[PDB]
Amino acid sequence: AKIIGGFAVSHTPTIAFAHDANKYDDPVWAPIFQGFEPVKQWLAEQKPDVTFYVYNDHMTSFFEHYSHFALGVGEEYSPADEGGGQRDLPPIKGDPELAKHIAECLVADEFDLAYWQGMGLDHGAFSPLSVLLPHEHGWPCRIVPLQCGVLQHPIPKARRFWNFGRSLRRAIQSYPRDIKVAIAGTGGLSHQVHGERAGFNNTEWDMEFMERLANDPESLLGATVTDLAKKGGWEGAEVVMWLLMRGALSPEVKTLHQSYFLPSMTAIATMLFEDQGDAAPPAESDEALRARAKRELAGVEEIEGTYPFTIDRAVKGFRINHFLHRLIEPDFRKRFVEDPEGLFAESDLTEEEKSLIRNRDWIGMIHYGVIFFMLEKMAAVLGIGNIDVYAAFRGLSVPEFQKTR
Amino acid sequence: AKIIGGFAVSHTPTIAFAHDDPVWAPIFQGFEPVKQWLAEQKPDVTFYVYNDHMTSFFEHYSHFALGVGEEYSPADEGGGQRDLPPIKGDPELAKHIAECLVADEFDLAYWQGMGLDHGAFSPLSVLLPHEHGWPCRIVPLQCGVLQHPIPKARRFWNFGRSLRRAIQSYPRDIKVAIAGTGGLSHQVHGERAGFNNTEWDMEFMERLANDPESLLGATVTDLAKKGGWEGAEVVMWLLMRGALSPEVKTLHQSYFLPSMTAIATMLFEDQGDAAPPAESDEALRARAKRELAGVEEIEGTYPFTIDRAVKGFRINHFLHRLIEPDFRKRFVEDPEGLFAESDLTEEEKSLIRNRDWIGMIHYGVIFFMLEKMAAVLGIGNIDVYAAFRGLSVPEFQKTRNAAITYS
Ligand SMILES: O=C(O)c1cc(O)c(O)c(O)c1
Ligand SMILES: [Fe+3]
Ligand SMILES: [Fe+3]
Repeated sequence: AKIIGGFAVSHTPTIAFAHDANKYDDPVWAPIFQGFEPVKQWLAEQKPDVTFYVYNDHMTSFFEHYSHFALGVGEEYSPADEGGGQRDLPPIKGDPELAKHIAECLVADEFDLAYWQGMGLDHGAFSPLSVLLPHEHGWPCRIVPLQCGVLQHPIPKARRFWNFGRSLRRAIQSYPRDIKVAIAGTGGLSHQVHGERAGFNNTEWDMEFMERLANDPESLLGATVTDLAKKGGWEGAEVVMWLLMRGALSPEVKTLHQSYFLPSMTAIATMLFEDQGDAAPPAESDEALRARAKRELAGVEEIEGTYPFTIDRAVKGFRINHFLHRLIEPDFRKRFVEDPEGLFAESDLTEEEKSLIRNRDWIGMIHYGVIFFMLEKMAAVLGIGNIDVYAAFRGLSVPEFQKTR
Repeated sequence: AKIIGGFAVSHTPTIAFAHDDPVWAPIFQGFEPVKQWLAEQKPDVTFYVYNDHMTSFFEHYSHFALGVGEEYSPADEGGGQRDLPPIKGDPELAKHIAECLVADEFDLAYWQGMGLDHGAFSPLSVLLPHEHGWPCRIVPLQCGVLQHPIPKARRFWNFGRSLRRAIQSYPRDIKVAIAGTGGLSHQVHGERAGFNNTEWDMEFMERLANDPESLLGATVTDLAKKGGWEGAEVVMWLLMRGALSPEVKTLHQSYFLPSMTAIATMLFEDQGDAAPPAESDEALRARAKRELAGVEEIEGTYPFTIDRAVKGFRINHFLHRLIEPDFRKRFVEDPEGLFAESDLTEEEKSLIRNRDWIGMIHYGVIFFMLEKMAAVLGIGNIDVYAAFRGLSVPEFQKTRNAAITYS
């Protein structure tokens, strides 16, 4: 319920790479690292429970299917493979509950989202994180990653990133739980990493954009992709994610820190923002917001024989829904039947999940949090005609249940 | 550029799974009184609104996933690759619709090369002659109706409201049909599994056609209670109705409830426009192009727009698999055997084989696929940059404040 502040930081893989090579001591990289030191410190003192983390994936985990606002709702995240292997970093915990709360308020505010789990985080996330948080086995905090689809145009408008940040603030604030949340906007600043114009930077624009972001962010909201990429480089236009983190903060903020270094392709920059509360008590109340947020599933509880597939359910059921979803592959539905206890043994399903499938436990799996269309897959794959399932749901068997027409 | 009108139709899987009989015979040709209209009007494209049933959209799942690619094969739903011919898509129209939508502040998703499940194909091989190919091209709007929160009914409606005039402003004078696939009242889960309700179905069908704005307050509860949980997907129907005239003509209307799902059907015929729209079709086209207007004035810069992604897809998809240690190992060891197995045209092979960095960018490869390719080959980003600038690596490193290297 408590937004403590927000920070902005580049997510260049060079950060990740200078870190892993331990060039902390090296003449080029050394002062760039003390650039992060105030944010690193501020994070270790404030000790937020969760960092709501805004980044973009770089056609690693997001390519053939590519969304604008992709809220990670899973309980855990590992480093992606970007063609060199995963980096040596412990997985970092998610926060499905808060993700669920945010998901709800954001849809109430007519933002069309996407939800995702299981998939790695590429340099977009773990590059500056590996440097801002100690991780020699556990990350100090949890994350709710929002990956943004900023590479494939048309992408959302600048004003739309800002307005997302705005609703985002009040969702986070209205979360009825006593936690500290930090907000990160990552990417930028100036840089262009493709075509004959590769190499482009613009320190003048970088410094203008940051002071405006800090002290007059509504002034940026009219900026087109063309504006932002003419001043900032094509890939520099990803700084709209900075606009979103800024939109999640108090109108006025205390800029505790700013740093800037431009050794190579990327203007490596860092801002820390201290949140300053709400001046006036806001136009919708915390409780009215919580109301309007689950207004769509208000009363849904009193419809029994009904297990709505919401995010908590989806997370609870993620392992088994994913295993049963893998039936659409040929060599998986084929050993689903030729070697179940071999497919089971190499799985990461709990024993309870194996036996639920084993028993052909139809309403058991629905109860557990298995979505039916995964069963619809299982029944067809095991040859079991679909309305054997609908019968076992209600208690009846095929012939007695059949009676309705 | 002109919408001929929409058809609502259940995308029940048993319409197809078995079918391709005295009980189905009445619905079966309760289907052709919209089939007629598909054959005599012959729309150039059909904007098809359905939902994937956790086949193609699952681990990463979105609310309005616009299909932007050129061909769509049937999705293997576990019951194997259903024998149907690859239907064509419409990237040019898909691109244009995205721009109007994003300008009207609808957050989208884009996708390519993934199968359509029964939600599309099952009722398609039933409304459309699919002999050797399909009469029209398709723009598939895959909706995300299974995992709450999901967009409001209001939101579904307004999408269709934007969708309509996004299609009206498409500068090509072609004709577009609008499929509002889905429904009706059923429930295929829980022990409510078998719930139906037709004193609702009928009132829903009647109000959808003549007073649709009275459906813009139905919560999921109000919906799932009146129609079953999975029945609540009919907000998709509202989206489709969104894209048509405020006043319409019920050319047809089927119904008959066999097993689980109320198999309905509602042929609409678009009338004119109520009054001339508030924004002009030129003014819309301008506003949809405003974000990137003048981007061609930026030199050495190749925006990765939807057309570029479609153009670059095979080679971008192929380069993407470098993230798998098995693929990327063959890539290094026996590249030609990978090439031969691939579906890469002969120039796409050569671009990659020649390490032609600048060519790949010109062609449509997005940089971050090259960034991987560099790493796979144990060379770095700098080399790629230098190659773009047509400079040696030390001469390019000179243009930077410091000289670092990385992967
Ligand atoms: O070469 C770089 O500095 C660079 C590479 C990236 O892939 C990237 O996202 C970035 O922000 C910077
Ligand atoms: Fe990025
Ligand atoms: Fe459906």
